[PDB]
Amino acid sequence: SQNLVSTFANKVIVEENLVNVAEIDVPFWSYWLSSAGFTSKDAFVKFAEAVKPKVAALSTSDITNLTVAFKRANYYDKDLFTGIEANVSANFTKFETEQLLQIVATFDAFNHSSVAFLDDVADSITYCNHYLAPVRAGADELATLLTYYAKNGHERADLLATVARGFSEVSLGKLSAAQRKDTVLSALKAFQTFGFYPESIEAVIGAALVSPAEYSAEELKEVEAVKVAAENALGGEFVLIQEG
Amino acid sequence: AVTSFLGKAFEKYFYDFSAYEQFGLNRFLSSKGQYVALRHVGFVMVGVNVLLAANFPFNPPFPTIGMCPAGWEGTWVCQADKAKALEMYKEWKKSN
Amino acid sequence: AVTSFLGKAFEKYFYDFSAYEQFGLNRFLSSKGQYVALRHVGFVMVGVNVLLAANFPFNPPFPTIGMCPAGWEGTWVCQADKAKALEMYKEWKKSN
Amino acid sequence: SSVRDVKTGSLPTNFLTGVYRFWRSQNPAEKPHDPVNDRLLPAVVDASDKRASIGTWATTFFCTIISCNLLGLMPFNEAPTSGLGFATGLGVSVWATATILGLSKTGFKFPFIFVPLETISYTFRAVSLGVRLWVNMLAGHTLLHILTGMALALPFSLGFFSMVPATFGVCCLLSALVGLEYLVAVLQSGVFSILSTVYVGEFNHDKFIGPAAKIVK
Amino acid sequence: TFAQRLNSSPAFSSFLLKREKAESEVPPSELELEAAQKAAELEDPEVALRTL
Amino acid sequence: EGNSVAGIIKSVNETSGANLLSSLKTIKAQAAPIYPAAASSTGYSTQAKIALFGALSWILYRADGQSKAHEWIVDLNLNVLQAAWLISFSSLIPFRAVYFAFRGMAPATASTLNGLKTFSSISL
Amino acid sequence: EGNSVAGIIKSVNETSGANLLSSLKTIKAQAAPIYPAAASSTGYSTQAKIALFGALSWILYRADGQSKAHEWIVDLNLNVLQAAWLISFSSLIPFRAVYFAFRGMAPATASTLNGLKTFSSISL
Amino acid sequence: EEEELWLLTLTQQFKHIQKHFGIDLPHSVVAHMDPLLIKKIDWETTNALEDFDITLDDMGAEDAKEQWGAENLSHHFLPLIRYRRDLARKNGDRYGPDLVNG
Amino acid sequence: SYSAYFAKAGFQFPAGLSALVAGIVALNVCTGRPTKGTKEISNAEYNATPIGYLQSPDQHPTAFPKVPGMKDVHGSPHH
Amino acid sequence: SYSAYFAKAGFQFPAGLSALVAGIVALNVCTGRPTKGTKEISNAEYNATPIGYLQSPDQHPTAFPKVPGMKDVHGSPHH
Amino acid sequence: MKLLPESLQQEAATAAVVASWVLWHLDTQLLPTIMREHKLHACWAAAAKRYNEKLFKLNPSY
Amino acid sequence: VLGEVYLKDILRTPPTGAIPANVPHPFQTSFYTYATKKLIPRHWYLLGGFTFTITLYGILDGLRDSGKKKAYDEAIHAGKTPYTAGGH
Ligand SMILES: CCCCCCCCCCCCCCCCCC(=O)O[C@@H](COC(=O)CCCCCCCCCCCCCCC)COP(=O)(O)OCCN
Ligand SMILES: CCCCCCCCCCCCCCCCCC(=O)O[C@@H](COC(=O)CCCCCCCCCCCCCCC)COP(=O)(O)OCCN
Ligand SMILES: CCCCCCCCCCCCCCCCCC(=O)O[C@@H](COC(=O)CCCCCCCCCCCCCCC)COP(=O)(O)OCCN
Ligand SMILES: CCCCCCCCCCCCCCCCCC(=O)O[C@@H](COC(=O)CCCCCCCCCCCCCCC)COP(=O)(O)OCCN
Ligand SMILES: CCCCCCCCCCCCCCCCCC(=O)O[C@@H](COC(=O)CCCCCCCCCCCCCCC)COP(=O)(O)OCCN
Ligand SMILES: CCCCCCCCCCCCCCCCCC(=O)O[C@@H](COC(=O)CCCCCCCCCCCCCCC)COP(=O)(O)OCCN
Ligand SMILES: CCCCCCCCCCCCCCCCCC(=O)O[C@@H](COC(=O)CCCCCCCCCCCCCCC)COP(=O)(O)OCCN
Ligand SMILES: CCCCCCCCCCCCO[C@@H]1O[C@H](CO)[C@@H](O[C@H]2O[C@H](CO)[C@@H](O)[C@H](O)[C@H]2O)[C@H](O)[C@H]1O
Ligand SMILES: CCCCCCCCCCCCO[C@@H]1O[C@H](CO)[C@@H](O[C@H]2O[C@H](CO)[C@@H](O)[C@H](O)[C@H]2O)[C@H](O)[C@H]1O
Ligand SMILES: CCCCCCCCCCCCO[C@@H]1O[C@H](CO)[C@@H](O[C@H]2O[C@H](CO)[C@@H](O)[C@H](O)[C@H]2O)[C@H](O)[C@H]1O
Ligand SMILES: CCCCCCCCCCCCO[C@@H]1O[C@H](CO)[C@@H](O[C@H]2O[C@H](CO)[C@@H](O)[C@H](O)[C@H]2O)[C@H](O)[C@H]1O
Ligand SMILES: CCCCCCCCCCCCO[C@@H]1O[C@H](CO)[C@@H](O[C@H]2O[C@H](CO)[C@@H](O)[C@H](O)[C@H]2O)[C@H](O)[C@H]1O
Ligand SMILES: CCCCCCCCCCCCO[C@@H]1O[C@H](CO)[C@@H](O[C@H]2O[C@H](CO)[C@@H](O)[C@H](O)[C@H]2O)[C@H](O)[C@H]1O
Ligand SMILES: CCCCCCCCCCCCO[C@@H]1O[C@H](CO)[C@@H](O[C@H]2O[C@H](CO)[C@@H](O)[C@H](O)[C@H]2O)[C@H](O)[C@H]1O
Ligand SMILES: [Zn+2]
Ligand SMILES: [Zn+2]
Repeated sequence: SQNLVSTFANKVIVEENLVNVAEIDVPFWSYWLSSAGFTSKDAFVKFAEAVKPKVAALSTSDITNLTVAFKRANYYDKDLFTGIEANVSANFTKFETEQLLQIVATFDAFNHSSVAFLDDVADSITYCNHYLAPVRAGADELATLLTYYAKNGHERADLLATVARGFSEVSLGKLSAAQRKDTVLSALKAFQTFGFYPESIEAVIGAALVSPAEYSAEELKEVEAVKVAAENALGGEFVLIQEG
Repeated sequence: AVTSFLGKAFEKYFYDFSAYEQFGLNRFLSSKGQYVALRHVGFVMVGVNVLLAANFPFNPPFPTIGMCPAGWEGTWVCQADKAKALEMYKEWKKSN
Repeated sequence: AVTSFLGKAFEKYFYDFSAYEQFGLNRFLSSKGQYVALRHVGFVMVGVNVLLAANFPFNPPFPTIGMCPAGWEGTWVCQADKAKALEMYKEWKKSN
Repeated sequence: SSVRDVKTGSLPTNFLTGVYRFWRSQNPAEKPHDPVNDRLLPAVVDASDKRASIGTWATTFFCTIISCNLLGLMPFNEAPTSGLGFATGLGVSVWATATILGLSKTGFKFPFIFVPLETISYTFRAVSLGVRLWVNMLAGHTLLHILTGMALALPFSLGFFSMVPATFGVCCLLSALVGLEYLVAVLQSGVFSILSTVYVGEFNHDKFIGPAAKIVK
Repeated sequence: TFAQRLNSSPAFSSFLLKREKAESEVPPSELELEAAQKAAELEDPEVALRTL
Repeated sequence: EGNSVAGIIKSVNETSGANLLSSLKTIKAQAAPIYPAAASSTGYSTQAKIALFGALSWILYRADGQSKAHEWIVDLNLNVLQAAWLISFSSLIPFRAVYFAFRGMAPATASTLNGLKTFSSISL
Repeated sequence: EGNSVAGIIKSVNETSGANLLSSLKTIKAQAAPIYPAAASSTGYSTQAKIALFGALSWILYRADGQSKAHEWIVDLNLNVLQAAWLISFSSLIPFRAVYFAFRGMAPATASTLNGLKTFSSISL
Repeated sequence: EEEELWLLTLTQQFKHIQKHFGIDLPHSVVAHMDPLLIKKIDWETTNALEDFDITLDDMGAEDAKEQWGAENLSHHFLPLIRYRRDLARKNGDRYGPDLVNG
Repeated sequence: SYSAYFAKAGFQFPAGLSALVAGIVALNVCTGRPTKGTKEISNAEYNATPIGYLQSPDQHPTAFPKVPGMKDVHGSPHH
Repeated sequence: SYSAYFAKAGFQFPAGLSALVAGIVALNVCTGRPTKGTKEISNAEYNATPIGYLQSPDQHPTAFPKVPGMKDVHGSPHH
Repeated sequence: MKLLPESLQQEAATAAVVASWVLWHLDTQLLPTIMREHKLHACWAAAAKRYNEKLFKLNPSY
Repeated sequence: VLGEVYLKDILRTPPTGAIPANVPHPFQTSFYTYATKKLIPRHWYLLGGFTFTITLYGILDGLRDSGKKKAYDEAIHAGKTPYTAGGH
């Protein structure tokens, strides 16, 4: 029986029959296989064609699972993400901010944007979801959504007021010191792109000025470029609070 | 979802996935009706050997016909009376 | 039907049928609030006397304060220790 | 998978709203120094995250005890909190909930000759919170058992409907004792959950993570 | 009126509230009563057109 | 199910100028919210049958255990003392006042719903 | 619910002579019998959840009792001998032929329904 | 007749709530008429902020309490401002409230 | 009004009451100990013993005892 | 066709199966005798006895015995 | 009288099961129902000054 | 005009055909959502507080059961009965 198991192993338990079981529920199976590290381009081509007649009827949890799965596999199928962005645009009231921040980060990984998608995502975060949902988001996810709107030039000041609520000493403090640097430097470029300087930009600038040794000389120049621009917009002087 | 996939999965296994065709047993076997007779006794022989391999060091409650499993032949596994085999197993268990 | 009548029946009893008005207890009693205080203790006193009359010849598990029910005064009903009262009851039971 | 439909303004919804808002009122959130706006909104949500759910826990313990205490007053039924392991098991569970909340703040490390005496006063809250519930459900029912036996000795000995006024006066004192046990059943569920807000609310303190940077004027 | 709507609610069809009225606890105001009468005239939408 | 205001707009626009005023009560009823009519009476639910038989089985189980107790006659008369207060609570408790006291415990029922006003949403 | 033939007679009589032939497919669909469409998929019923958990609880209870038996290893291998025939019955039994053999057991399904003929009920 | 459907749907919806709320209004009809309000209220219970309006009352935050109720009913104006954004997009303009300094 | 809609649904239990009565019964039947007045015996003793000797008088109290302490069965007379 | 109407109703039990499992369980729990390897004892004996002495070895067989006749508990050593 | 039970762990785990069911039933079945009914009233009462002002500025009807 | 697609899943009128099903909360839909988002993050102090009491009372049950075993073996070794009598 040393070879009867090995004969069964080379023909039955193959990656191709792992795919043939995975064809029934692609948003479930591609999400959990890629979570286990199975990020293979040849299988995710077969995932993209199996789910394409089913995308328009997918739920918001299935769309978010499918979009995160194709981000971890790093596979871009433009006809798949067209139907994915047509599902988000048709059901934007049903989507959540926690789900849309994962969908936007996939749409920002490979540059894929529509003007209807940017409007329906901004309407979903600002009006269809709770206004304190960016507080629960995590600042690394909100800075990705800010960069995605800055790169497409889409100015939505109602969205920018909602996303800026998530930046604080709480949410930036939960990040790694290297990860806080990339979050601060990408949120300050997006706030300077639209010319929007909310009151919660004091936490983004203050996260850079309380620890400037992580930042370079040219980075502290563009931080204090935003700091003087927010000082004119908010009408005051920047001061660091010390507890006591 | 969890039930709708499992119905679609087992339907593919019951009908579409056949190991009689994928392994090419038409060369070795005559009929599909004699393959399922060999798959029947093959299922019994595996389930006998798996249930014994799941716990091999046991004294058998079934009567062995004067035969011993491995190189034991005097241990608690081969003892006829079970009251003696319980005392011999307790000495073997504390060492191992 | 069986439930719809019983709802209509008890609704008539709970609200429409009042024994405070049909018996004319306004002459004897001051308030309806003091009638339901007397109907409360009257319910307790009946339920005490009914539970005792449902089985009167019993030896009490509660301590009687040196008192006897009827003309017994030496029988098993009045015995202090229950091991003696069980033997005295068995002689009384075969006769009666 | 199909949840039931609820009428708005139902009496159990309005009762449980006022009950939950009462135990939430016992540990109110602290007013910050800064005015609450979009700058201070994540610090308010984070301060709410660091607060324990004492409002939810106390109305859990209020409803589970006032239901158990009133079972002792229903006919053919006894109170679960009249048993020792039930009532004291709830009181040690509250004390262990307050201790685990207090230990999770510092290090999960347990904090000259003064502190052994303050420890005895703290670990007596484990005993006294559940025992006060247990003795109140036991001693009121035990006194009811003795006085019902002494009230039964009169119509047993002095005739069933023979003489009324002596068994009337003891059935009035017995009826006022069951009404006192109705008051103790509601009060001991309240005292338990008041003290649970007090004990858990001792460790319900975290520092406000306010703005580290500000654009003044 | 509001007290008339509580009397038609399922709470007052229950057993302990079958013989109770919501007007007995808090009576409707005359401004509440005259607006219930004014609304009953305007439930015919032809009358609301000719009024307006 | 489409919304009823767009059905009002569609039915009023499609009607003639001659029969507009007569057909306004028909358009009013087509946009009226559904209030389901009183269905046929059914005596007991399945879960209501389990609840009443289960409470009857529990009462008979506890009365059988109380009767076999040592202080058995004290246990059955404690059921009389306990059931007497259930009768007195039906007599004493102002069930309409307690209903409105509980109604004032929740802020959703203690006040009327203050929201959208008429002048802010007038459509001309 | 009125019957559909009287609705056919009412709709055909009320139609114009000009639009009679065009509206015949509309009157055909209004009298078509209702065939309810495929509803949304639900995974398990409540009674299907009791049946599968109850069979799983029964299997685990009987496997625990078989394993504690005196001839315990014979009991667990008798489950192998019994489950092997359940696999062989899925392979051998002609499930379409057995379905039509059972269909011929009842006289209601062994023949087609012979009843009312067309010429007897022709209405001219 | 341009925006009459949105203005009369808000009137039709609130008049039906205020007639029936606290008396006999089912929770299913509330979640039918305002699905996004029930979605936002369910977010607070999910994220352990079910007492958040009690928390704002504890700290005296009357302006944050007014912001809380307005942001939970902010989807009532969303049918209008998606319509007015599409009107400005067909006429080539930018929408006013979508801009930072506009 | 919606009053006739709410009279359509009958009595219903609380939503997870089956899990409550499952947990309460499983705490009373999966005790891991003999059941309150009984003792586990050998299979040799159980088969040889009559039913009347297998019962004990304390576990069978009289339903309405005329004397406090009456038992329904007398048990084994062999001491 | 009526196929989608019959897929609407899920699995259902037979119509009086609750009365069948009520009668089968009541024949197994209302036996009127001690439960298969146990013996009723006095309340004085039950309270004085530890749990390990209250159990018997025959009523606790080993789940997968290496020797036929292994018991999980040893019971009372007092004979 | 009954002072100590037959098992102290069984009576404590019964209290733990009953209180965890009430904790589950409150957080899952009662408080989502309470907060849907409370916060519909509470959000309307907290917005109605700003809601009616925002709606007044929007409509061109006047 | 504003044409009912702008208020499709946002604003609905009171229903005219049938009362819909109630929209479930996520905690009513699945226990796993309640366990991972609220029960373990917010209420693990109670669950650990219950776990303390069940394990502590199991220790006090073991001390009570060892006290019965010590008193049992003391009466067997002394030639006594460990329990006094039945009342029957
Ligand atoms: C004076 C002579 C007596 C004449 C005899 C007839 C008069 C009736 C006497 C008492 C009969 C009691 C029967 C009550 C039970 C049956 C009623 C019922 O359940 O029907 C409805 C009414 O329900 C109730 O009656 C509940 C009322 C309970 C409130 C509490 C009242 C006072 C209780 C006092 C405590 C008693 C404790 C024990 C004392 C010994 C509900 O079912 P439905 O289907 O008809 O409703 C439609 C929905 N499907
Ligand atoms: C507080 C002040 C004093 C007030 C009066 C004293 C209080 C005690 C009075 C006793 C009356 C209690 C309520 C009366 C209930 C019986 C009458 C009744 O109305 O019956 C209805 C239902 O009554 C009951 O069934 C309630 C019984 C509750 C007892 C619970 C015992 C539990 C035993 C089973 C547990 C099994 C759990 C299974 C889990 C799946 C009929 O239901 P329906 O289908 O026709 O629809 C109407 C629904 N609104
Ligand atoms: C170890 C051996 C034990 C053997 C003893 C017998 C026990 C057998 C175990 C199986 C019996 C059945 C288990 C019941 C649980 C599953 C049913 C369920 O999920 O609940 C409801 C299904 O609907 C739901 O609500 C699902 C939600 C889950 C139910 C409860 C969740 C867990 C609550 C426990 C507290 C959790 C917090 C603490 C955890 C450490 C149905 O309940 P109902 O009949 O009372 O309501 C219907 C009335 N119309
Ligand atoms: C840090 C967070 C941890 C989370 C865990 C939460 C735990 C507490 C939540 C409430 C659940 C309590 C149920 C657990 C009971 C455990 C009792 C135990 O371990 O001992 C049993 C061990 O007994 C057995 O060996 C038999 C197996 C018993 C299994 C118990 C099943 C009941 C589980 C209850 C269902 C919980 C869910 C229901 C709704 C809340 C029986 O106790 P005993 O004193 O009578 O016997 C001891 C041995 N002589
Ligand atoms: C005969 C030739 C050989 C054939 C093959 C061998 C036979 C054995 C094969 C085993 C398969 C048996 C049937 C498979 C059932 C499970 C798969 C399934 O289809 O699940 C359905 C239901 O399956 C079951 O639940 C059946 C389980 C039956 C086991 C019975 C055990 C009883 C235990 C609980 C008793 C409690 C009684 C309570 C009384 C109220 C799903 O139901 P649904 O709600 O989605 O709607 C579909 C209805 N058409
Ligand atoms: C002595 C103490 C015993 C204690 C042990 C526990 C037993 C407790 C007894 C109560 C438990 C529940 C009793 C169940 C009977 C009432 C339920 C019923 O009537 O049956 C069905 C209600 O619907 C009916 O079919 C009513 C018809 C009556 C049921 C059976 C009639 C009697 C059959 C027995 C054989 C009679 C012939 C011989 C008689 C000598 C529901 O059954 P199902 O859940 O399996 O079906 C639902 C599936 N969707
Ligand atoms: C001429 C027409 C007569 C019609 C009557 C039809 C009777 C047969 C129909 C089928 C029903 C059979 C159920 C009756 C069982 C009677 C057994 C009995 O009397 O003895 C019991 C007496 O035991 C007891 O004292 C405890 C009480 C037991 C009550 C039995 C309840 C079960 C009833 C089954 C439900 C029937 C309906 C369910 C669906 C068919 C237990 O037997 P045992 O040998 O284990 O113990 C004897 C004493 N040591
Ligand atoms: C031993 C001490 C403890 C005893 C037992 C404790 C029992 C706890 C339950 C009682 C709680 C009832 O508490 C209830 O709180 C609610 C909160 O919604 C208050 O609710 C109401 O307050 C005020 C004034 O009445 C209204 O203007 C307001 O609209 C409404 O919210 C009630 O005024 C109060 O009655
Ligand atoms: C007709 C008059 C009606 C009066 C109604 C108001 C009184 C109601 C009585 C119910 C009990 C009052 O409840 C009371 O709540 C307060 C806070 O609110 C608790 O107060 C507690 O708060 C926190 C909790 O750790 C501690 O910081 C504080 O030191 C402690 O006192 C009391 O311990 C409790 O007794
Ligand atoms: C389970 C058995 C019962 C145990 C119940 C124990 C908790 C009882 C909670 C109710 C007690 C609090 O009682 C509460 O009193 C407050 C005032 O203080 C009332 O509050 C208000 O009532 C009404 C509002 O409609 C007005 O008169 C007024 O604005 C105010 O007094 C509450 O409406 C009432 O519910
Ligand atoms: C529970 C496990 C299974 C145990 C089952 C035991 C009972 C089995 C009953 C079926 C056996 C009888 O088998 C029965 O044969 C007769 C002929 O005799 C067939 O009767 C008919 O079948 C078809 C009709 O469509 C035609 O070929 C023909 O008219 C006739 O042969 C039945 O359709 C078949 O069902
Ligand atoms: C040990 C001896 C007993 C063995 C076990 C007995 C099993 C009993 C079940 C088998 C019964 C099946 O018996 C079945 O009877 C039905 C009655 O409807 C017959 O039914 C059919 O008969 C004939 C011919 O097939 C058809 O023309 C007719 O339309 C139809 O009614 C089937 O032909 C037969 O297959
Ligand atoms: C044998 C001893 C029996 C008595 C046992 C009692 C001890 C109970 C404590 C269990 C500790 C482990 O339990 C684990 O604690 C860590 C921190 O340590 C928590 O960790 C975290 O939880 C959530 C985040 O989701 C936060 O709200 C919390 O502040 C944080 O500490 C875990 O969510 C909990 O699962
Ligand atoms: C606050 C209310 C309670 C007041 C009483 C507090 C004192 C209780 C603690 C007594 C401590 C002595 O307990 C000591 O600890 C161990 C745990 O390692 C106990 O051991 C216990 O657990 C083990 C396994 O978990 C089992 O054998 C058994 O359940 C029990 O004996 C020992 O019996 C004893 O040696
Ligand atoms: Zn008692
Ligand atoms: Zn066998």
